[PDB]
Amino acid sequence: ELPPVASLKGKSITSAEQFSRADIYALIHLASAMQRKIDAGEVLNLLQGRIMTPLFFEDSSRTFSSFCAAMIRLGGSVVNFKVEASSINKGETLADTIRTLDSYSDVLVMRHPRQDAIEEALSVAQHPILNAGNGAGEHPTQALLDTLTIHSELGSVDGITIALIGDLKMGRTVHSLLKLLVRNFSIKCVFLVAQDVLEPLQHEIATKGVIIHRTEVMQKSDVLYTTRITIDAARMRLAKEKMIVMHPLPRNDELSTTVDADPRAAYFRQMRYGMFMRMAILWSVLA
Amino acid sequence: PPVASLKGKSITSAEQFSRADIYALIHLASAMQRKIDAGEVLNLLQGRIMTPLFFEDSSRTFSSFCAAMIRLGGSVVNFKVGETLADTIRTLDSYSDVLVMRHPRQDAIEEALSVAQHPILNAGNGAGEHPTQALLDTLTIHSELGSVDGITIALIGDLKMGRTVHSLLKLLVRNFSIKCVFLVAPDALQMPQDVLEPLQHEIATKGVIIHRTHALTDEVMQKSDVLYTTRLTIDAARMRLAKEKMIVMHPLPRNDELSTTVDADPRAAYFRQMRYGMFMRMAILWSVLA
Amino acid sequence: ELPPVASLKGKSITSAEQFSRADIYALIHLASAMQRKIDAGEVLNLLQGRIMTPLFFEDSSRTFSSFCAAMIRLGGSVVNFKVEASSINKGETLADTIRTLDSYSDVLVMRHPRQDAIEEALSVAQHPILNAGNGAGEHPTQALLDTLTIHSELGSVDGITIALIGDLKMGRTVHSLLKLLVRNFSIKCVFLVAPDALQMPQDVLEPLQHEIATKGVIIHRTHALTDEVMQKSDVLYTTRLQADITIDAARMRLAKEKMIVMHPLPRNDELSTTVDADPRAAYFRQMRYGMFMRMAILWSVLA
Repeated sequence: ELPPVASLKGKSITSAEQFSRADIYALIHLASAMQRKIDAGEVLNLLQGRIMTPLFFEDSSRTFSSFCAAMIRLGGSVVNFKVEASSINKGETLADTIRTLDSYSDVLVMRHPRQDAIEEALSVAQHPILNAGNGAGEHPTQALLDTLTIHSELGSVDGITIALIGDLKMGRTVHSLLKLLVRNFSIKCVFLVAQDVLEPLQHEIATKGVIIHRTEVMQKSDVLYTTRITIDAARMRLAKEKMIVMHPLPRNDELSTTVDADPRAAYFRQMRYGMFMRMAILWSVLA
Repeated sequence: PPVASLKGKSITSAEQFSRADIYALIHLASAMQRKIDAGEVLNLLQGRIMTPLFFEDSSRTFSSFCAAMIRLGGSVVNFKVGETLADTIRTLDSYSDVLVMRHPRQDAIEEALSVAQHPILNAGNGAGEHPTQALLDTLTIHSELGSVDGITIALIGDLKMGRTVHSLLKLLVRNFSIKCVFLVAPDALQMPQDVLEPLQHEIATKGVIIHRTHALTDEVMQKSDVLYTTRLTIDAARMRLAKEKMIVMHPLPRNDELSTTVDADPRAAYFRQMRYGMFMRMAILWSVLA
Repeated sequence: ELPPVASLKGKSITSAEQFSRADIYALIHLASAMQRKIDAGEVLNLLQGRIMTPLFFEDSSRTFSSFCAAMIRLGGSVVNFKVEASSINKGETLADTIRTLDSYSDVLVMRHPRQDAIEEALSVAQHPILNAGNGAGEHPTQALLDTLTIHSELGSVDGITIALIGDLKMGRTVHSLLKLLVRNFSIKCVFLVAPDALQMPQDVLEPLQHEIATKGVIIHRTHALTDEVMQKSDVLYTTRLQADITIDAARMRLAKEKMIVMHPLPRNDELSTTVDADPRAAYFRQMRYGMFMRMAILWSVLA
């Protein structure tokens, strides 16, 4: 019914590159099985007596709350550790902070801007660590929920035309999304609406025959993915019938509130797919 | 049994409740009290999530709502408060079963309602209302005094900005036959007209007596079944004027207006009032999410 | 199983002085039994429906988190009151705050930088309060879990030689630990390692004087970690400044084979990371013992 993904058991998750196609599909179907059960109004006790602790050294609305609700809806609990009210103010090191939370918890959810910080944490923690985002563009559960969103709303990820839109120079998190999409699925076409990112993919781009075009988008795209070239109701008049608009959030003026009523606006539903994908992930790690 | 009338509703105003609704809530609160005090566990809302969305500070309101959800077997996702209020609401709405919102602007409850898919419980909208505070106040009166109709109540303090007294006056005038209401306040902090005017017809019809005073007269002390003071003096000296069968209430927090000298008086119901509050909110939350 | 320690039923915990040796061993053994159950994977429901509210007016990592984790693993719940986001900002007194959380809660866990704030709290609270640290006064539950650590790691507390190291003046953990050990056990020798400015206060040492004399406990002050201290001590218990008293790998060459290094934590440079791979390094394991001791305590208070 809710079979854990075996390959993730006990694994720390820090990068989307750690997943095969087969993991990605298994997580998608597990998250869908989670949605069915939860929207039926039924309880899960799968992680009763298990603790997640968040270590957020940066702010998060979405990701922090999503992670907590996921754990709770699996029947688990959350220790509300706050970095700003911690013994870090008395000089405690990052390594000592990890060992501390590791003495009480079953899983840690870490958000820290620096990649070598999550790495130092991995070298001292006995329990799994899940990366909730860093400045290197590693946000693996965002990449997976985005992919679940496309799959669920359109029926499939293979075959799609997708526009990536916004800060695609310094937006390291979408560079990861592209890589997951390109390595695991058969994308028809990418638009980059605005070197080191596309080069590692050139092979699969050629092998799989993925058409690329930097910048017409409105008419051809199955997915308009934007980040904080404005999308509004007027521009949506040119979009196709079966398509979606996505945004990891938060947004500024690049995505008008005039889109919010459009049934193709998928960026609020996107957050709820996030809860279910994170349920799929937590259960799989801790089963 | 959950109060059916509240099922899946948001709670924004004292005005939405019938007399039957209130008593149903009360009888439900009192059953919950008895089971909690007998050590009975209630697993009524397992796997439901409340998110408190507090843009102003709170000790009671925040904590009672969290405590009430927990005592119903429910859970709480804490959320620390650049992005719009509507976008924030949708975010919390994407994982919660119920939102508890307190916000300094009066009309923000209404804006949140306009984008929220799940029920929102108004926990203070500016100078407007505090609905669940009025329900728990009335539960306090019923439990401590044994009846609500026929009481003489003094509402003391800042009646102008006090959301609690706005809601409490509204709840008692519409659904009960109170005998007398003292409004005890200096002219500039008196109960506004936008609260009193709409109640005029009910006051007239039920023969409610309304007296305004600028200070806590001996008459007020000597005739009230309930002294409900609010923040911006009652002390043990003044409590010597109180009747034997009566209570002192205050929604809290207090400063000087309610002295610590009163605290040990059997009639000081304002601490028990917080606990009635927890049981009332259990009744509310269960009713909404049944 | 896991019968509660009856003597703690309904009791606030303010001081290491309030316990008997029987209470101490019962708590230690209960915590060990909790550890076996949790590590076997059992899901406890002993405190289903019960609430702890943390009330921390100072920073914390271990004490806050272990108490929350202890309550959870007992099947209990936590209300996350934040002092910074509270009605204390609108004029509310400590006493009214206590009465507020007391109206909803089964147990309060209180840390406050004022030494007598805990007495004020107890004066108005109907429900139990556990002292998680009162200024430079005490940290009673730390002393309990430290003693569980010693017992579990060494197998005995009577007859040990223990060095208390660092800032003994302001160190609330060593205040509680010294009182707990001296009153209830037959300690052979206590080394008090600290420069004169930071030595163990007389308001701790003087009350224990009779007991030390009757039990023949040897008390020896030093300024540094001398060869003697290193060679004789079964426990090295070191603290942070709230002197050559630093423990590192090279200093550990003088340590005996059967001994442990402890630190209540957080640490600064007084306890080098070069010690961390040493099997005698017990200060991480000490945190996990702390969670199990707080489970023993919370259960015994609330059963």
